[PDB]
Amino acid sequence: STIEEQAKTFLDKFNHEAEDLFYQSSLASWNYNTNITEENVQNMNNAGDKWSAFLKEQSTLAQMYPLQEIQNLTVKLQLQALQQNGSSVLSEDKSKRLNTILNTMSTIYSTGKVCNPDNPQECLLLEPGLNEIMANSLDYNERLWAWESWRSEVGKQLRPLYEEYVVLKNEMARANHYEDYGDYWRGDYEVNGVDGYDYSRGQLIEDVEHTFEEIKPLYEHLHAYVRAKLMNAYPSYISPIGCLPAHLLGDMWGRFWTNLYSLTVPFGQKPNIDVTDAMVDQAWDAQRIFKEAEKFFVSVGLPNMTQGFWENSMLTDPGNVQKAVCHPTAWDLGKGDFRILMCTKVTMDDFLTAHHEMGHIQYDMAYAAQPFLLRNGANEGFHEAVGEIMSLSAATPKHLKSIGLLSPDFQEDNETEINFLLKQALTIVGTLPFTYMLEKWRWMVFKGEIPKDQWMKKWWEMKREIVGVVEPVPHDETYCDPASLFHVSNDYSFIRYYTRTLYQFQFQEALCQAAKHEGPLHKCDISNSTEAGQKLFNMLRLGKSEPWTLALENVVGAKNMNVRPLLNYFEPLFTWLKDQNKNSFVGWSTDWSPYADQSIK
Amino acid sequence: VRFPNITNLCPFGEVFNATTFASVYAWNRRRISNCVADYSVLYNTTSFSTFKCYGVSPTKLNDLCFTNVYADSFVVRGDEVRQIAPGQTGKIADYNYKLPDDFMGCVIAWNSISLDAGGSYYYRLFRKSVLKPFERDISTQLYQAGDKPCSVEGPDCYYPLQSYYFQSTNGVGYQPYRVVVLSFELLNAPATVCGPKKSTHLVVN
Ligand SMILES: *[C@@H]1O[C@H](CO)[C@@H](O)[C@H](O)[C@H]1NC(C)=O
Ligand SMILES: *[C@@H]1O[C@H](CO)[C@@H](O)[C@H](O)[C@H]1NC(C)=O
Ligand SMILES: *[C@@H]1O[C@H](CO)[C@@H](O)[C@H](O)[C@H]1NC(C)=O
Ligand SMILES: *[C@@H]1O[C@H](CO)[C@@H](O)[C@H](O)[C@H]1NC(C)=O
Ligand SMILES: *[C@@H]1O[C@H](CO)[C@@H](O)[C@H](O)[C@H]1NC(C)=O
Ligand SMILES: [Zn+2]
Repeated sequence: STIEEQAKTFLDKFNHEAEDLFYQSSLASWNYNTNITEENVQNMNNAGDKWSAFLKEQSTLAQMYPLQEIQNLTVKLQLQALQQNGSSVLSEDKSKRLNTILNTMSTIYSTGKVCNPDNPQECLLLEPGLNEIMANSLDYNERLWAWESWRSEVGKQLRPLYEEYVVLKNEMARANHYEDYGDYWRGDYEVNGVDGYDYSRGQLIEDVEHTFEEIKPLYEHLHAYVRAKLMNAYPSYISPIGCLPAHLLGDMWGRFWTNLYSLTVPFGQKPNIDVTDAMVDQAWDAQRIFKEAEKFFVSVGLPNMTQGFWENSMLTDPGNVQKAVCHPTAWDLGKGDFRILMCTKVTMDDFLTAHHEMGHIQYDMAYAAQPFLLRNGANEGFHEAVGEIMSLSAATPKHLKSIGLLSPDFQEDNETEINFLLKQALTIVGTLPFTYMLEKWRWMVFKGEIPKDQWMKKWWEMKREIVGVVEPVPHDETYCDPASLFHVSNDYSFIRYYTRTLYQFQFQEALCQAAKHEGPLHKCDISNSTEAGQKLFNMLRLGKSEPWTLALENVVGAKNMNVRPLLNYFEPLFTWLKDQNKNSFVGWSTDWSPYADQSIK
Repeated sequence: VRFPNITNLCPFGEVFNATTFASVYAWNRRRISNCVADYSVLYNTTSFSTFKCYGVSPTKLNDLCFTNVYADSFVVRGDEVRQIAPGQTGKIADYNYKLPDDFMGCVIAWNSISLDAGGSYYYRLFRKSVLKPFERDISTQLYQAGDKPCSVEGPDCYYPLQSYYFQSTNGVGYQPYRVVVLSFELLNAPATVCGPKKSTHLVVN
C-alpha cells in the first residue's frame, strides 16, 4: 500500500463526504444573501461551522500523507489545498472574533443607509439610490452628499473593525508561513514544481508594476480628455491642472468611468453605442438580458443554462418584502446547482455584467467533472476574464445590430469606431489605476509599510499620484474609505480585476485567431465560432488541475500576462486622444484640492 | 365468449412501475419467464432518458424470442447511468453493478426526482477488487486502506457503503435515476420470453 494509493482513497472519501456538506453550506448562504434575516445568519453560521469543522478534521488527516511521497501532481495539488490549516491556526476566540468582524462588515455594507435629519424614516441605501445619484445626477453638491455620507456614516462604522481585521488576518497568514495577508492573497498565482512554468508570489507585484507602467501613457491621455469634458459638466469646479474630484466619476468610488459616457462621447450626434435607451424602447425584461446572453454561449458551442438555473436564480430585485446582497455574484453551490444573484436593471451595463456572470457559470459548469478541490479557476484573473472575453465581443456595434438593439440600416464610421473605443476605455482603462492603487494600499497595509495613523493620509496621497483623483473633503483617520467598497469589506481580493483585464485581450487575440478575423482587434466578434469556443472550453474544463502559466501558453501562446494586446486594442483611440489633448494638459497636480482656499495671508 | 389465457403478459409494470427501487450495491434481480414481453408499452414513453440495447436492435424486440431473460433494477445518479454499459469503469461499474462485456439486452433509465427525493439509497465507494460481471457485494466490512488492521472506523479505515443525498435543487447529474437492465440470453433451447409477434413461438409448450 503506497502512500500515494492510500491518499487517493482518502481524497475519494473526502471528495464524496464534502459534496453534501459544502452543498448545504451554499444552500444556507444563498438564502441569506437573498433573504437577509437574523434567522438566516444563524442557519448560515450553523451550516458554515459544520463545513469548517469538517474541513479541520480532513486537514488534520491530510497531514498524515506527506506531500514528498506523492508523485502525482493532481493528488499533490489536492492534498496541499486540503492540508493547509487556514483558520485553525487562530485560537477559538480569535476565529470566532474574525468571523464576527467578517460578518458585521458584510451586513453594515448591505444594510447601511443615510437618513434625512429632517425625516428620520427617509433613508437611502447604496444599491437602491446612493448609487443612482452617483450614476445619473449632475449636481456637484448632490454627488458630494452621497459620496461623503457613505464614507462618514458607513465607512466610519468600518474603521475600527478593519484595524482588528488586519491584525487577525495577518496573524493567520504568518502562522500559515506567509509574510502577511497580502502574500496569502498573492499565493493564488503561485506555481511551484513545474519546470519552466513556475511563478513566485513576488513576481505578481513585479509584473503588475511592470505592466502598469506601460498603461500610464494611455491612461494619462484618457484622464486629460475626461477632465476637459467634465469641466463643461461642472463649470468652475475642476482645475485644468489638478486631479479629478472623486465624487464626479462614474460610480460611488471611481471603480468604472462607464457612466461618464454621456458627458464624454466624442461624436454625440451618431447613433448611441450605449444601447440602454434601445432596451427600453424595444422593451427588454431581465429574462431577455440573460436569454440573449445564453444565445452567445450557445453560439460558440458552450452549453445552455440548466433548468435549475432559471428556476433557482434571483435575476430581479425581489422588492421591499426582503433584503438581498444585490452585488452581481455567480454561485457554484455544488451538486450541479448553478445560480446567479443579480438585481438586474435595463441598463447596458447589466446586459454586459450578465455576460460576465454567465461566463462565471460557464467556467463553473466546465470544471464540474474535476475533483472537488480542483473545482476552481486556474487563477482568480482567469475566472473574471472568461465573462469579459464574451462581453468584449457582445459590446461591439456589429453584435449589437444582430440582437436588434442597433438600427437595421446602421452604418459604421471612423467616428463610430472612436466613440465605441472610448466607452470601452472608460470601463477597461479607467479601472486599472483604481484597481492597482487599491491593491497596493492593502498590500502595504498588510505588510506594515503604512502605519495606522496614515491609512487615510496615504490612501489619498496614492489616489492623487497613481489614479489622479483627489478627495473633495479632507478625511481624517476616523475614516475607512477603502472599506466603503464591497470587495474591501467582504474579504475579497482585488488584483483579480487587473490581471482579468490584461488576460481578456490576450484571450480575445487567440480566440479571434481561431475564428476567421482578418480585421482589427476592436470590432472583433466570436459569436458564431464553435471553433473559438472549443479553444476556450479546453481550458475551462481543466480548472486548477494545470497551472495558469501553462494554461495560458496552450491558449494564447505566452506563459505570462502581456499588456501589448491591450495597448493594441486601443491604438485607434490612443492616437486619437493624443490629437484631442493638444489643447489640454496631459498630467495632474497632486497639490490642487477642491477644499483648498484661494487666498493669501 | 372470452379469448383464452393461452399466454400471459410479462410483468413489466411490476418492474418499471414499482413503488420502491433497490440500491445499486444491492440491486434487485427478477426473472422473466413463460410470458410475452410487449416492448411497445416501453416504446410509448416520453420519460425514458435512456433506452440503449446491446447485441440486438431496439426496434426488433417485439419479434424476438429468448431462452432466459432477467430484469435488474436500481437507483443511481444521473452522471453514473453511463457506467451501466459494457466495458465501462467507475465507482458504480467497478464496485456496485458490472454488465458483462458481451452483454445482450437493454438498459433503460429515467429521472425519479419526483419519487426518490431524499430516500435511502447507498453506493459502494471502496472495494479490494473490481466486481465481476453480474456480481453482488452486500458486505458491510470496513475497507483497510493502510497497513494497520481495522477494529473500528477511523483514519485509514473507511466504511464501504456511502449514502446518496437527492434534492430537487440538485443538477441533473446528481439527481436520482431509476435504471432497469433487461438481460437477454438465447440458447438452442425452448423459449421462455417472446415478443407479441412471436407469441405462439415456443411460449406454447
Ligand atoms: C424569507 O425568509 C422567511 C423565513 O424567515 C421565509 O418564510 C420567506 O419565504 C423568505 N422569503 C423569500 C422571498 O425568500
Ligand atoms: C493521478 O491519480 C489518478 C488516480 O486517482 C490517476 O487517474 C491520474 O492519471 C493521476 N495523474 C497523473 C498525472 O498521473
Ligand atoms: C496543522 O497544524 C499542526 C499543529 O496544529 C501542524 O503540525 C501541521 O503541520 C499543520 N499543517 C499545515 C498544512 O499547516
Ligand atoms: C450568427 O448566425 C445567425 C444566423 O444563424 C445570425 O442571425 C447572427 O447575426 C450571427 N451572429 C454573428 C455575431 O455572426
Ligand atoms: C406506469 O403507470 C402509468 C400510470 O400510473 C402508465 O401510464 C404507464 O403506462 C405505466 N408503465 C408501464 C411500463 O406499465
Ligand atoms: Zn466577477
